[PDB]
Amino acid sequence: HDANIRVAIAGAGGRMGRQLIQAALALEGVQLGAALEREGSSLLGSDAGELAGAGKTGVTVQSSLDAVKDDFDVFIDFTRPEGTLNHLAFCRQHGKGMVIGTTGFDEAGKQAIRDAAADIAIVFAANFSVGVNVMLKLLEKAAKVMGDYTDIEIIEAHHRHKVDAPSGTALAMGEAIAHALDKDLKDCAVYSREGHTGERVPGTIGFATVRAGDIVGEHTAMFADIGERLEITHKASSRMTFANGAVRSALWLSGKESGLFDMRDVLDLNNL
Amino acid sequence: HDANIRVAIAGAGGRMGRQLIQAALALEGVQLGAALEREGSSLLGSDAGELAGAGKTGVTVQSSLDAVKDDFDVFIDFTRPEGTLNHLAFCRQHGKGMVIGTTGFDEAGKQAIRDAAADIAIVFAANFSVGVNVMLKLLEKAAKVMGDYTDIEIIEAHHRHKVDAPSGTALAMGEAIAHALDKDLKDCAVYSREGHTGERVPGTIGFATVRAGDIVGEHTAMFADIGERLEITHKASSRMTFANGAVRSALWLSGKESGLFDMRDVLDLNNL
Amino acid sequence: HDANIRVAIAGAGGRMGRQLIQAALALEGVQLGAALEREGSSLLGSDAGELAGAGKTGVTVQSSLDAVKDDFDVFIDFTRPEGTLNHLAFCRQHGKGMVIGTTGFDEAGKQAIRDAAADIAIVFAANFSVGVNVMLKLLEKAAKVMGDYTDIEIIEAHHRHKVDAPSGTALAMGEAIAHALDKDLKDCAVYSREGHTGERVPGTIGFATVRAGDIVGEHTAMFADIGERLEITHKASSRMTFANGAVRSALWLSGKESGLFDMRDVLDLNNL
Amino acid sequence: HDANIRVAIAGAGGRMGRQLIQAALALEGVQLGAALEREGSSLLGSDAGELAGAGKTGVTVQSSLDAVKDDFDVFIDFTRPEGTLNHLAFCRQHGKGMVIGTTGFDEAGKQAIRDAAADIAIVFAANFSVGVNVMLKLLEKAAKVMGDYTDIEIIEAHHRHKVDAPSGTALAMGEAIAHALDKDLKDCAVYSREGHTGERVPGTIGFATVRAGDIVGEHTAMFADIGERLEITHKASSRMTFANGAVRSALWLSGKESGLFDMRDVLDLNNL
Ligand SMILES: NC(=O)C1=CN([C@@H]2O[C@H](COP(=O)(O)OP(=O)(O)OC[C@H]3O[C@@H](n4cnc5c(N)ncnc54)[C@H](OP(=O)(O)O)[C@@H]3O)[C@@H](O)[C@H]2O)C=CC1
Ligand SMILES: NC(=O)C1=CN([C@@H]2O[C@H](COP(=O)(O)OP(=O)(O)OC[C@H]3O[C@@H](n4cnc5c(N)ncnc54)[C@H](OP(=O)(O)O)[C@@H]3O)[C@@H](O)[C@H]2O)C=CC1
Ligand SMILES: NC(=O)C1=CN([C@@H]2O[C@H](COP(=O)(O)OP(=O)(O)OC[C@H]3O[C@@H](n4cnc5c(N)ncnc54)[C@H](OP(=O)(O)O)[C@@H]3O)[C@@H](O)[C@H]2O)C=CC1
Ligand SMILES: NC(=O)C1=CN([C@@H]2O[C@H](COP(=O)(O)OP(=O)(O)OC[C@H]3O[C@@H](n4cnc5c(N)ncnc54)[C@H](OP(=O)(O)O)[C@@H]3O)[C@@H](O)[C@H]2O)C=CC1
Repeated sequence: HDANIRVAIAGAGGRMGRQLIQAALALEGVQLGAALEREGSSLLGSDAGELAGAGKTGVTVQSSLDAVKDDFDVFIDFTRPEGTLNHLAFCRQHGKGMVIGTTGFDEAGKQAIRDAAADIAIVFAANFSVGVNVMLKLLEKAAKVMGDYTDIEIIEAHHRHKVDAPSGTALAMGEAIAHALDKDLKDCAVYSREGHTGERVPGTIGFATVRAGDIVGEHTAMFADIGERLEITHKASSRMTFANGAVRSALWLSGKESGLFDMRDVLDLNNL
Repeated sequence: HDANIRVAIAGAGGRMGRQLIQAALALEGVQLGAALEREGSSLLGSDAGELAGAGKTGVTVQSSLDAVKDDFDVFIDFTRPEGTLNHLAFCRQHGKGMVIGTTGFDEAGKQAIRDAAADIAIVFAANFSVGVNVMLKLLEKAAKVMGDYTDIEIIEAHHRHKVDAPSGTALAMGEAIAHALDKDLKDCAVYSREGHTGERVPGTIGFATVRAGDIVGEHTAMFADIGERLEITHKASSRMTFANGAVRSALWLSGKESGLFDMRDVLDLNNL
Repeated sequence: HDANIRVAIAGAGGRMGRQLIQAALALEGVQLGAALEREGSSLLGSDAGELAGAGKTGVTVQSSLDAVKDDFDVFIDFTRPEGTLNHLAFCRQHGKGMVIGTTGFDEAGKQAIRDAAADIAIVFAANFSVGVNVMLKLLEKAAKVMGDYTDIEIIEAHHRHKVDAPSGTALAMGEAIAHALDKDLKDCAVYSREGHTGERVPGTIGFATVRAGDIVGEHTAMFADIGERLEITHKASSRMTFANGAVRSALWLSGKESGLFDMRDVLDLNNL
Repeated sequence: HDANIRVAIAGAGGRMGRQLIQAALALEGVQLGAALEREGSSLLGSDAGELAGAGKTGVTVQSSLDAVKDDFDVFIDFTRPEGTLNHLAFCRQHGKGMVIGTTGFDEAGKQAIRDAAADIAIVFAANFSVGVNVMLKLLEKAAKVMGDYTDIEIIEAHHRHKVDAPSGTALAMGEAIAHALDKDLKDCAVYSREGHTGERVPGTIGFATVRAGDIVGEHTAMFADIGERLEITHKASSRMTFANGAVRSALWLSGKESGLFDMRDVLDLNNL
């Protein structure tokens, strides 16, 4: 973009690395600091931010943190925990704020992130979608006013290769609702409906799961009464949803140096 | 309406009787012949077709077939099998064509209907919705062209008091698809998805069931490939869907005296 | 129901009167006080709350406020402004709290309601649906977090006899969003899309209108970004949605004697 | 894939070229013959079908028809008419069957294609989606049985950069319906609904248009009566929908040498 805040994207030729580029490129106030790749890297030294399209962007694919350690303000990581912990110690070193989307840390791993945060400002989250998060927060506002009367159902659709049912986002939805109602999902979820099964039990939260084709991800929570239904649905079209939120956080970091934050923090969901 | 074909509606103050009235009233070419009720009947003798609204319609609620046996052309029954078999023998008698929507006959019951039909023209079906039927027929046209590539899923929503999952209409959908593909539903249906369950198996037909509030009935069959999905959905808002189809059949009977027909017959689904 | 709070429903054989009955009947903590009708009334004196089904309920259709003025706690009115102003002065008189859903008052009319409220606790609103209202409130929470990035679209479907486009609920949605964004609907609404019309202008709020069959009312607001969309949809199935909210308000009145409140008040939407 | 029929994909590094690769790769019975690029081409000589992922595929990006003119059976073109007419004359020459998706020919252009077809088997269509086409064909089957009663509405959603409203696919839908009913779209379409506009006129076909974010393309035709609605919806997720159909046609060509065919031909839509 070119704008007050400067961004490096590690994992440059990766699935998210690509998107994180166009995002960075796109979002006002954030400008593409650096673009890293992995040594063996064929996109190395040059192939300068033209994964995201946009021909030429000025910035160039590197391999060294210190080779560029002054081209960027915030470090954006969607890599592997082993890279993460690398990037981590260098970020801490040079007071570089991070945005971490990498998953799969172990416990040792999280503590590190957590400790680094004493000296550096980090955004670490398991879901960078703004839609999802906003959605999880509206779900409890709706649950407080309707949760009691209504029949609450959760319907999710995913591609044919999704191996667990229901998804985690769905379970997360279930959980927000449940907690809004001072209930426990464990005592009211219903994951299947087959055969003869009496009338629906009040207070239950049932789950319906659709697995087909290439569906990136769709989630709907329904608040159904006699006479009406309220639905809040989230449809993900691409992994650009994750990228966008990472970048927004990157822009939000600008001006922090504190601790450990999440999308709630970025999104001020707590005062919504 | 007042129109070339004349219609009596038994069960006049019943759940369908009411609707069958407005329908009869509404549909061009069909005119409200008579409106029966049950002896004890408080709507008796008068309360003349003003369940359907329309103030006054000329026709009057009776109790006797022979008290009116010449006010109507086709007899419309959505009652109880015990009434049905009554109405039956009088219809046969006076060469009165019937439209039967009543359910729950036993085997003795169907044979009778079937036998009556040697002398009289009857429309007997378990689902009078035109939408449903049309839908079942488009489902096999779509299945023939896409059935092979696609992931076919069936999603149905019903009120909180529906006691079986999936519905019969859903199973019927499954069955049309399956037969279009020379398959057997029994070997490919999947009614639940809970927990860890590997990637979706090709050739399967999964079912997703939603039970909430007052939903009259919603059915969707999805044909999902990489890159796209075709959906065919049927939403029932009221039991007017059944009434409408009964009346249409009543109009179609006009000019038949043959056998036993169904909605396929009425709807010429076979040449669609 | 029989429960701590007691309710009279004027307009007893009217379109809402019927529903307001089943509601009153249904909702815990509210019990069917009285059921009024209009003098000429054929449901008079007896036909005791059996419009809502439930055979017999104990309460009996009357014609006189003072004939029953002590059978009920809160007065529920969905009538005509001319009845309203009647009911009004008697409610004020006997410190009877009201719930008014009647529409079409003139200015003289509202002032009266407003004045009555100095001495009596009234709930007066133009839309008693809880779903709608909750929905209008989630719309501005979503607008504050996403309103800026997203393309916000509003899609509404109504029966074939709806004569204005878009509906008022839709316009209301537009308006909540717009105000959340310190904008003015007037400068960004787009009600039609026909022919050649360049790319969508940022910051706009477009409206899409569907008019078909018997659709009671469906409203969807979409928050669309690159990569995802959040939808909040309200589907009305019956006019039971209005009835339910009226009764809930009736229960909420219990313990008030103050002024003039609305669904916001009943629903504590302000602290949501 | 490697399979009885052999395929060359011109435009190899283009938007469709990429997808046409994975498709070819994916579809049973079709095997990736050759992959062309344009002289200046950096993916030249090698970068062998690894745009579609799949690391290495054996086949290699070339520049010469005769450099490969015996590596493939059917020629797949989604290029520019100027390339098309090139590819054309060489296909004719070596009795190579074509699949053409390129758009924008002029009249001179179509005649050529049409003439080439006297000696060669070509599939030329403006929409290679199977879903769309199947859909257009189910639309007229539904229109014949319901078209008369129902209120038919067409709702389409597209990204924020779509410049005409409604889309061509939508207009095409309108047109199939209209012709099924021996009507003319021109006398019954309704493209906008704004302001005060009386009840919906019977026999009309209204259009509702949604323009937001990155929506690839969604189309729904609704058949709405009192009491129910049938919907047939097509959702495009990617341009893989076009690629898939091109390849299927490529496989269908196998064994033809005749004329000019379209997706109707490939899909046997005429006997469906
Ligand atoms: N938090 C969220 O909202 C979401 C998180 N993700 C997470 O983000 C990460 C990225 O996903 P994705 O893009 O699909 O994965 P990919 O396989 O696409 O790529 C990972 C990238 O990181 C690079 N890389 C891998 N290991 C290391 C390492 N040890 N040191 C340095 N660079 C490394 C890879 O380079 P190379 O292959 O060439 O070595 C590649 O560029 C994953 O952890 C994923 O789970 C994804 C979506 C959402
Ligand atoms: N085929 C289809 O598409 C559908 C069929 N139905 C079927 O149609 C029938 C009607 O349903 P519904 O209207 O809900 O039922 P209801 O309970 O509403 O009423 C049945 C009606 O039949 C009358 N009746 C009952 N028994 C007899 C009898 N022995 N002789 C004469 N009249 C009789 C009743 O009068 P009273 O109570 O006063 O004696 C009442 O008028 C049922 O069999 C139902 O399953 C419903 C929807 C769809
Ligand atoms: N605020 C909201 O959420 C909504 C409000 N409504 C409003 O509520 C009202 C009720 O609607 P609806 O039920 O359809 O209307 P209806 O025509 O169904 O009936 C009105 C009722 O009021 C009675 N009535 C009419 N005029 C008077 C009068 N002057 N004094 C006493 N009783 C009177 C009628 O009796 P009779 O005919 O026998 O004289 C009838 O019982 C309307 O104002 C409507 O706009 C409806 C839905 C929602
Ligand atoms: N029929 C259908 O269902 C659909 C058709 N299309 C049509 O297919 C075509 C492809 O679209 P798309 O992939 O987006 O376009 P692109 O811009 O992505 O690429 C066009 C491709 O053709 C190559 N090319 C362009 N001109 C010529 C030429 N004169 N001779 C040889 N090769 C040529 C380009 O190479 P280079 O840039 O390097 O020269 C590139 O590989 C378009 O006509 C499009 O309208 C797309 C979707 C659907």
